[PDB]
Amino acid sequence: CLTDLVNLNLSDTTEKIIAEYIWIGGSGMDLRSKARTLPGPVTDPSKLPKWNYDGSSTGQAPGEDSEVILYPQAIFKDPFRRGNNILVMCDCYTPAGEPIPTNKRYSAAKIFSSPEVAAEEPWYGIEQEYTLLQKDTNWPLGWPIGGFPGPQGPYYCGIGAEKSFGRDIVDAHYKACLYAGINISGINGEVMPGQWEFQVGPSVGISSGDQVWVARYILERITEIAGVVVTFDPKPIPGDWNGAGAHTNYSTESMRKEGGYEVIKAAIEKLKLRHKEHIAAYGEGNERRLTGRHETADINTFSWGVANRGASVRVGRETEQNGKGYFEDRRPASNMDPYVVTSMIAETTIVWK
Amino acid sequence: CLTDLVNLNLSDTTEKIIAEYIWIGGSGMDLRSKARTLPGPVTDPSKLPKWNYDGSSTGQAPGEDSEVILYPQAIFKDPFRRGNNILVMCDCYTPAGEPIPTNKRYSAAKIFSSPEVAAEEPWYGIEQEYTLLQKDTNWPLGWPIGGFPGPQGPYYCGIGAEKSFGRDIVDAHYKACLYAGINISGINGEVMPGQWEFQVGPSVGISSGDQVWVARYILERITEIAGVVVTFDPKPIPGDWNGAGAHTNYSTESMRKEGGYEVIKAAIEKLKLRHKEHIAAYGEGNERRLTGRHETADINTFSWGVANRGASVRVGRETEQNGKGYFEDRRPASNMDPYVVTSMIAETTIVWK
Amino acid sequence: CLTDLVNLNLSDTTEKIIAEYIWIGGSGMDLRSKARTLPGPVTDPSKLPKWNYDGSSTGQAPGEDSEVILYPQAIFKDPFRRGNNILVMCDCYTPAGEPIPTNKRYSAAKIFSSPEVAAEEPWYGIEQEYTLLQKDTNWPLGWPIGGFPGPQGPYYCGIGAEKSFGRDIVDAHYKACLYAGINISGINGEVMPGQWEFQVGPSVGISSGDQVWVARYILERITEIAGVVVTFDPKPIPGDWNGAGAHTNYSTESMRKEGGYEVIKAAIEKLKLRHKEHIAAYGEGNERRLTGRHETADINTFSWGVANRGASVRVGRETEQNGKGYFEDRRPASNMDPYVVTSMIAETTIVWK
Amino acid sequence: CLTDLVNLNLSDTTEKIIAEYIWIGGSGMDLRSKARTLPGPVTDPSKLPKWNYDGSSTGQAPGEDSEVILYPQAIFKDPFRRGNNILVMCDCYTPAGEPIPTNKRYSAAKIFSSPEVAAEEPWYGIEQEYTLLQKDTNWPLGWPIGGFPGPQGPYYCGIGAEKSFGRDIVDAHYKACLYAGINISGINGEVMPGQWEFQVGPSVGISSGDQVWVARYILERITEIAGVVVTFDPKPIPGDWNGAGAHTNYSTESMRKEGGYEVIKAAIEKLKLRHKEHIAAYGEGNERRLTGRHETADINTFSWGVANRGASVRVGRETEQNGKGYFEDRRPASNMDPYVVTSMIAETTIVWK
Amino acid sequence: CLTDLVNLNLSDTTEKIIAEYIWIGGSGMDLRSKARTLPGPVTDPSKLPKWNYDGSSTGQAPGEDSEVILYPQAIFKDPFRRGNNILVMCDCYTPAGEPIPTNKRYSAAKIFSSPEVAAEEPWYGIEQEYTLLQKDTNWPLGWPIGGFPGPQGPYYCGIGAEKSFGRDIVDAHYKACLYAGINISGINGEVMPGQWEFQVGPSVGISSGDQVWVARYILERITEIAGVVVTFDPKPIPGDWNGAGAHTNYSTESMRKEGGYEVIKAAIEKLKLRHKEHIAAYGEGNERRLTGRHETADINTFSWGVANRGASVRVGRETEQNGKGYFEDRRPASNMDPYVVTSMIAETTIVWK
Ligand SMILES: Nc1ncnc2c1ncn2C1O[C@H](COP(=O)(O)OP(=O)(O)NP(=O)(O)O)[C@@H](O)[C@H]1O
Ligand SMILES: Nc1ncnc2c1ncn2C1O[C@H](COP(=O)(O)OP(=O)(O)NP(=O)(O)O)[C@@H](O)[C@H]1O
Ligand SMILES: Nc1ncnc2c1ncn2C1O[C@H](COP(=O)(O)OP(=O)(O)NP(=O)(O)O)[C@@H](O)[C@H]1O
Ligand SMILES: Nc1ncnc2c1ncn2C1O[C@H](COP(=O)(O)OP(=O)(O)NP(=O)(O)O)[C@@H](O)[C@H]1O
Ligand SMILES: Nc1ncnc2c1ncn2C1O[C@H](COP(=O)(O)OP(=O)(O)NP(=O)(O)O)[C@@H](O)[C@H]1O
Ligand SMILES: C[S@](=N)(=O)CC[C@H](N)C(=O)O
Ligand SMILES: C[S@](=N)(=O)CC[C@H](N)C(=O)O
Ligand SMILES: C[S@](=N)(=O)CC[C@H](N)C(=O)O
Ligand SMILES: C[S@](=N)(=O)CC[C@H](N)C(=O)O
Ligand SMILES: C[S@](=N)(=O)CC[C@H](N)C(=O)O
Ligand SMILES: [Mn+2]
Ligand SMILES: [Mn+2]
Ligand SMILES: [Mn+2]
Ligand SMILES: [Mn+2]
Ligand SMILES: [Mn+2]
Ligand SMILES: [Mn+2]
Ligand SMILES: [Mn+2]
Ligand SMILES: [Mn+2]
Ligand SMILES: [Mn+2]
Ligand SMILES: [Mn+2]
Ligand SMILES: [Mn+2]
Ligand SMILES: [Mn+2]
Ligand SMILES: [Mn+2]
Ligand SMILES: [Mn+2]
Ligand SMILES: [Mn+2]
Repeated sequence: CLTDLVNLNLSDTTEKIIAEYIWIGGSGMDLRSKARTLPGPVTDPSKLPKWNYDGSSTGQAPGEDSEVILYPQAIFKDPFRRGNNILVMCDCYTPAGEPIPTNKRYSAAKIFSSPEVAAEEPWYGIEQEYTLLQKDTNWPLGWPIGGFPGPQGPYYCGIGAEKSFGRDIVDAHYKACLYAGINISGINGEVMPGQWEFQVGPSVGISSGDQVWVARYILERITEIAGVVVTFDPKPIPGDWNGAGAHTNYSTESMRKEGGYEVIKAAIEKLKLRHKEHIAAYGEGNERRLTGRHETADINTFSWGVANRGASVRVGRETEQNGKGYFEDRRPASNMDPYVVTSMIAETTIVWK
Repeated sequence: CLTDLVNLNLSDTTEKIIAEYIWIGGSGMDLRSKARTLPGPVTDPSKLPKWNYDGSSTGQAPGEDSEVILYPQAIFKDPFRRGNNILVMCDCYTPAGEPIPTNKRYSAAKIFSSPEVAAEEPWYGIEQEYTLLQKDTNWPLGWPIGGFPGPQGPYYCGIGAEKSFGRDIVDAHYKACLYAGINISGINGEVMPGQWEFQVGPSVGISSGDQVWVARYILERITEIAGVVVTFDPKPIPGDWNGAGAHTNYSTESMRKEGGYEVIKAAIEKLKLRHKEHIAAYGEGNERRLTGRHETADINTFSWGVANRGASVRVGRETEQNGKGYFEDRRPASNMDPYVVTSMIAETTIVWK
Repeated sequence: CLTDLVNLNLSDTTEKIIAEYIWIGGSGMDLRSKARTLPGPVTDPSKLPKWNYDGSSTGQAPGEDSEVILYPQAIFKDPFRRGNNILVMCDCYTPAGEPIPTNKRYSAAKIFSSPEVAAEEPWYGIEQEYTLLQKDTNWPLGWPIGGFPGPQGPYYCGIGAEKSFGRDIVDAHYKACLYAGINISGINGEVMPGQWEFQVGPSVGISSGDQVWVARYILERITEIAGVVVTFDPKPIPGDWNGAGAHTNYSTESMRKEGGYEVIKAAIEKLKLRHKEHIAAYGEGNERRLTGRHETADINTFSWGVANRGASVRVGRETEQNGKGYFEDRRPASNMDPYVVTSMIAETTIVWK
Repeated sequence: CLTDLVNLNLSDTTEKIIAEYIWIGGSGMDLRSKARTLPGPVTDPSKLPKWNYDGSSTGQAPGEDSEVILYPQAIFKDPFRRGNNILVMCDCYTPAGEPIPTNKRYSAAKIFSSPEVAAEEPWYGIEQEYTLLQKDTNWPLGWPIGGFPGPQGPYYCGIGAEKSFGRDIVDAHYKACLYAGINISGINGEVMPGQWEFQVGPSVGISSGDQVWVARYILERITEIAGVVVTFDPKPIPGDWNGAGAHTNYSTESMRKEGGYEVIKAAIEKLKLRHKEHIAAYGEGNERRLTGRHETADINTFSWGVANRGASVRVGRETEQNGKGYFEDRRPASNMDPYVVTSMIAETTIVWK
Repeated sequence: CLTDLVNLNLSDTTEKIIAEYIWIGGSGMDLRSKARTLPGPVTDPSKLPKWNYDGSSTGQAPGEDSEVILYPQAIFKDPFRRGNNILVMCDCYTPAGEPIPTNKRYSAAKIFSSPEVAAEEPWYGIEQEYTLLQKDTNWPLGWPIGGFPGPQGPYYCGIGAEKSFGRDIVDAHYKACLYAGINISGINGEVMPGQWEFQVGPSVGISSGDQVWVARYILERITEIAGVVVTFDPKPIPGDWNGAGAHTNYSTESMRKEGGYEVIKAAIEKLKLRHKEHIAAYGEGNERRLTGRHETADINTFSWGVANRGASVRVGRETEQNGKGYFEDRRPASNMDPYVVTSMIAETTIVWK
């Protein structure tokens, strides 16, 4: 019957391809997509046609001048439609060729193009945390309605029906992402029951932001299948339960070479000065998360330590002892725009003095 | 839809591998795991990177010094993720290289390294019993809520919908373990309805403890899928129902060779003297199990017989008549740490006088 | 998820094998099994190890002398575990090598070994009837609770959702048995709604008993999957509903050769004389079945006819007209031990005068 | 239909009466009752017939000598049967006239008979706490199954559907008790959601124990109607939730007269010396309750303060400022026998030196 | 059965009375009560005993100094317990006789005692709006879960099953209050489906605050019976749905006499100057309600008109045309403390210049 049709192999019948054009919508936090048929397979982003959508239905243009243009930027294999079908990550422009206010990729692209950044060859691994919720009631997966599970403790990395809610979704997403070609580096159960993580493994410049959005798209499409809701809300349940962040790990050419640990301290130092204006772009709602409790640092203070999860920045035991590595900015909230955060770290770290 | 993604074959798309790093957490009875992407297949434990986790969320380190280090010790095939993906059993260390208080494998490794033990080449077959429970109500599987099934009798090794609860889970685990490469030697329905057994077949020294933990990991992960809870609690329901033990069967080089039956009696003799201090490590809650009824021996007396299930140690009809074999220490409870019990039998049996 | 693991092909991964050792327990009507791993495939019964079980949990030995020994007698392919895995039918012995009181195969083995029996080469086809029940309520499958279906008539060999309850189970069992290598000759819907039949086709001497037990094992294991209960109770519902019997068909070398119909009458004649002592072994509860109504003969009278289903023995139209064939002893109840009935017919028929 | 019969007025039809004889059973914590028809109304306990019950079904006598005798001690009006029908509180004796081991009223009666006690005229007000549970799952009323409500805080004396579970029962019991003639002094919602209190107001000597038992009888009979379970277990849920005590408030003639506050301290002083042996009779399971947290004092220390709920004994602000009053022994657990606790306080306080 | 006991008439049996002492707790927004038995009826507040509660469980005192004292201030008939039983509204004091920080009645009592205020004889009518919610899901009554009803419009003062949710509760509360003796002036369905109103009719000085609290207590106790939740939250659902306010109508001796309309303008004028510091006490969350839309005035502007529901203060058509009357301060939110608002209007209106 129904999954027989969803999983039809089109390769046996024509050469035609399905391309799913993904973009970011008016809120800057809402993913949108639609699909077109293309005459044959494509591997190069710049050999795909540009397209348009109804900007008036995503809060990005008026009705009388409704067209917004889609620039194909990255191609990944579609894990849902399979065969030769593709997901295409997109950029948003007016018909005049201006990037619209909600296109944060443009500005970020410029920074990673800029030659003294590109030469430093920045690397990001970003750890996406998220919470799963029951549809309609909007209460965390596996929690009883109008009630709570046992207190935090057994949940982090746990196993068992009483401890681990929705591995299904998680394990599915992991494979999906790998197949798609997203550089996904790992997953893990998080502290708060119903909370989970994936990390998009060391990825260079713009492609980090690109991957992280497409990873999010795949996540939510998977939840959709499961009849479950995701939030990227930084602190979804108030009280004695963990919030969710998008820890960004970072390194430059000079940082992973000999005596990079001095360049690390130097970088952290710059970050301290601009804490104020980084917090401002590190995602909204963050005040509710960064409280100094629950493995976060207070929004108002800046700090850094070695194995310290109470800090604003953390530098692994391993990269300290090796005099070379990366550091982890724990400040960005789960609803961070990776384009914004990713480039603004490279900016406050290389260009500015 | 959803199982189509969980069961994707990655072999068709990249060389990459998923490694699921397993460890033991702060309670010493709670398994934890998380997963990372590795660039290609691996068969040798010492060719896998060491890793870390958040010790502060497993009750094994403070927040300000949170890192705990993972030493890959054994590799098995992942029966869930399949293809070339692996489970990796692990060991727990401070960044300074000290084994943390809860790492009972280190001490046990030392004893099986020690040359007069290694030479005796000890063999353990351990019989894990466990009980299956309904999620939330926490009442045994196939029992009616706030009520009991018929009295014990038809359940041991039984068959039929009224006698045999959750064979699904059991049969699955058997194959999983075998596929994984765990030396699993057999299974059986236990005396108490909803109680089951598997034996991790004759395995040498450290690898016994390693296999038994990974087998337990796989059991619980399977129950997770079924939406059922496991306990290793030695006596889960009070009254006229069997408890659960982790009988350890044991033999040395000299015990399975000609006239080993004398070395057996000699061993049992030593064991009687140290009963007090063995009971102390044979798992907590045991007082509720070892009552002398229900095929156990009273906690306070030590005994041993031939075909005697009422005894503290038992020696099979078969190994008596053959003047060579193994004996069965029935004392350890189902929530025994096999590292502790497995090495402490070799210790009280070979080294001490 | 779960059936992916139950159905794993182990052939791709090791040579190892799962052997499911089946025996008969304390009541003489309760099947029991457990499984062990064996190092490679096996086709010869006498190349399988002997094993033991806990006789104290099946009511076959005391706790202090608990071991009972298992002698591998027949091998069949496991239809559940598939691949190279096997079911092993067993025999029950004390550690001294005595057959325990409940081992009726030993005695029957002796009779079919005895040379003037073996030479007559006896043949049994036995027709197992059985009734399917809802779990917990214990009321016949497809019957409304605390109520009855339409009166008997449309059910025998019927088809359709209102007439035919649990064909699923039946059809499954048929293939299962065939695959296993049981000589199964046919199946049919019985007269009472929810009642069914299979026949273990012409099988020689001991192997008849052996097959019929293993057929029953496979039946119940299948109902277990379906969450349904079986009874072999000869009259499960009182009143105007059919009971269940285990009709034994029988023939010797001389009976199927020319003018065997005289040897048949001669046999029937002997059977009439020992009706009293045959009824005594033809299974308990039989008084409730054999009432002279519902295609049975009264327990107290012995009779025989040609196409007569009201008779104690029946001789087909076909084997009458051919002067050679078999006859059908309709007296054994569905909970008959085939070892006892099968050998005792050969005994009262050949040896005794 | 059914409540029309339960509530029939018998006064319109005969003079006859129903007496419900209540006693305490073998565990010393289980109430039992049965009813007899008496020819007319009765107000004097000593004009009621003595009766017997089956001591062998309450664990209080062997089968061959099964009779145990019931002595009517107190009469109350039956709030369930209403009209002229009565509850009768009872005392338990052998046919020889010996009080059986589980009759703690006999001993307590002697102490309140004793003239130097009777003259001091002791007064007890006892505050019974208890917890209401869902039938079968045995989880607290208003809690979600396998989960918890919001943390403690809004529940104590609260109102509202989300805060206040089973007022129905509580309010019913209150009126019931008053109607019955139990001197009930007040009720209140307790700290732990689903936990409640009533106080049996200042009552003299023996009649305190008598009223508290009949009060408990009425409580449970009311829950029975509601299909809800009661526990008097001192700490029914482990962790961060209140236990349940039976605070006993106490005063003597001299304590409520001028400068009784000196006699109070003097009494407290004596109580400190016998803390050890009082804890031994203050009900079993108490170790789990008295932890020093949750408004209790640690089992091992004795303390006392003025407005201090963390203490072993507490003396109200009001009775300090007035130089005369009562004090509150907070040590007895909810499953205290009031006969034992009530007399033993008068004993350690008046007779002993 | 159960409502037979809840509704027992105690008047037939003793003279005793149940008094339900009501107070306000630690949040200043949470009502608490408990009940005591009193020896006979009472009509005069100052003939009731003072009482205490556990301040440590309402967040009003530490554990070691836990006692807080209850001053009976007003008596009403208990509509739940009926007969001669009473609700007692209370005041909160330390044992030293200080009013605790959360006792806003003390300060308000002083202001209405003050002779130039008492002489002006102030009158309040306060209109309590509130929203009804489903237990556990916490979604408005009669709304579908994770969805909305038809847009606002048919709901205000409506009738019918699709328009009018929980009239049951409202109508019941109306009678309850009247019976109790609360001067309740009227009720009405509010604009937002599931939202309701009652007005506590012209009441003088302190007794306004007293009645409004007791009214709220009765409301929530009724919802408790219905298994429904109340919120006094000023804007319980975001978006295009009405918030809830506690409009205070107000008049002085001089304002309802000839040419009071000048004293009204004069009063309004004073209120405009102190708008800033009135908003500060008019209840928390108010920023979310007072938006200028949905019949409110913006928090930051002060305004007033005649028939104007968009204004901060409104003066009826009727009292304008009569040159004498009252005005309506629409600024206070539904979670207003009437003690605070009620006195502070009298203060900013009479005493201050
Ligand atoms: N040289 C590098 N520069 C920047 N990021 C890197 C580098 N090497 C690795 N990363 C990674 O960025 C990541 C950080 O991984 P993670 O496994 O989440 O540890 P974590 O900081 O302990 N997280 P958490 O428990 O969520 O607080 C992964 O994608 C790593 O692959
Ligand atoms: N030489 C040996 N030394 C130690 N253990 C062995 C040896 N040979 C076999 N074992 C085994 O250890 C096991 C014991 O199996 P098992 O039959 O379940 O014990 P049991 O006494 O029968 N059980 P129970 O029903 O739990 O009381 C399996 O792994 C056997 O393979
Ligand atoms: N020579 C033979 N000796 C013994 N049994 C035989 C012989 N030939 C055939 N059988 C059979 O034994 C069987 C008897 O089958 P069956 O047809 O079910 O009995 P029935 O009288 O026909 N029917 P019922 O009304 O269902 O009780 C099958 O295995 C037949 O193949
Ligand atoms: N002279 C007295 N001697 C003994 N008990 C008395 C005396 N006078 C009153 N009591 C009382 O004993 C009681 C104690 O009631 P209670 O209201 O619960 O005080 P509490 O210590 O505040 N309780 P809690 O919240 O459980 O800690 C009632 O029956 C009081 O009437
Ligand atoms: N002199 C007065 N001083 C104060 N309040 C008064 C006075 N006279 C009457 N009230 C009243 O205070 C009230 C205000 O009630 P209400 O009739 O609902 O006003 P409303 O402005 O129509 N309501 P709304 O739809 O909520 O905006 C009632 O109790 C009136 O009887
Ligand atoms: C557990 S952790 N990921 O190491 C700490 C992160 C945490 N979930 C947070 O962002 O608040
Ligand atoms: C039946 S048995 N496995 O021989 C005895 C083991 C039993 N379940 C126990 O109490 O340990
Ligand atoms: C229909 S039939 N198989 O010929 C008769 C068998 C019947 N159920 C019996 O109990 O003998
Ligand atoms: C409010 S209270 N009765 O003072 C608290 C007492 C608590 N339930 C106890 O464990 O004794
Ligand atoms: C009908 S009405 N009271 O004028 C509307 C008032 C509205 N519920 C408010 O936000 O105050
Ligand atoms: Mn991480
Ligand atoms: Mn994390
Ligand atoms: Mn991190
Ligand atoms: Mn075993
Ligand atoms: Mn076992
Ligand atoms: Mn064993
Ligand atoms: Mn047949
Ligand atoms: Mn048949
Ligand atoms: Mn037949
Ligand atoms: Mn109290
Ligand atoms: Mn209390
Ligand atoms: Mn108390
Ligand atoms: Mn109004
Ligand atoms: Mn209104
Ligand atoms: Mn109004």
